[PDB]
Amino acid sequence: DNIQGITKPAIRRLARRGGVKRISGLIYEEVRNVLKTFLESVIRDAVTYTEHAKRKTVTSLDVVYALKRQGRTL
Amino acid sequence: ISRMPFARLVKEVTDQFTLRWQSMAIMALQEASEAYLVGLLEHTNLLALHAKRITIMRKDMQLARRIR
Amino acid sequence: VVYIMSKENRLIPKLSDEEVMERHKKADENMKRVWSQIIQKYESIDNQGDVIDLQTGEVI
Repeated sequence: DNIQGITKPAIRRLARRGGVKRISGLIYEEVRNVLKTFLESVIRDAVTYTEHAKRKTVTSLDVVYALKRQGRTL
Repeated sequence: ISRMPFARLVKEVTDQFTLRWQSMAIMALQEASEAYLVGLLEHTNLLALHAKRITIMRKDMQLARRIR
Repeated sequence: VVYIMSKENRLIPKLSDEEVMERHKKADENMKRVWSQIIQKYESIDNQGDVIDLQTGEVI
């Protein structure tokens, strides 16, 4: 819903694992924003791969091929 | 990250491009989403550090973003 | 290894422009390594349906 893929406590866990000690509260929305952007990009690639194969279920190999693409730019 | 809201998001996002998801497929996405985010948070943290802050701001994240 | 006060009065390491950049670089080497590890885990035939003969070590 309004939680947009990741809870506030989970965002804080991710930041701590990133070495962060304090965040402005605006970081929550920004992290949710980034998450959505990243998934749209990755999922668009995974989806076309699934459909080009003529399947109805997205496989871990669909996601993997999609990740290799993201991996080479990033 | 918790599995259930992530999954709900994966589905909202797959829907704007139209499908079912294999469970390892969601897990791999989640593991990858987490690495990506943590990596961005490290860069954001370094920009704050260079500005002599330990508090990360929207502007820091926005810059680490623009350096795609 | 020197430390100074942040704008919020907490102690932070005083890094040169270059050391800061080297930290960004290490962040990146690191996230590259993690990413390829994620790819290798899910890509492996061993967690696609797999059976292995222990005599040969080869996938059956």
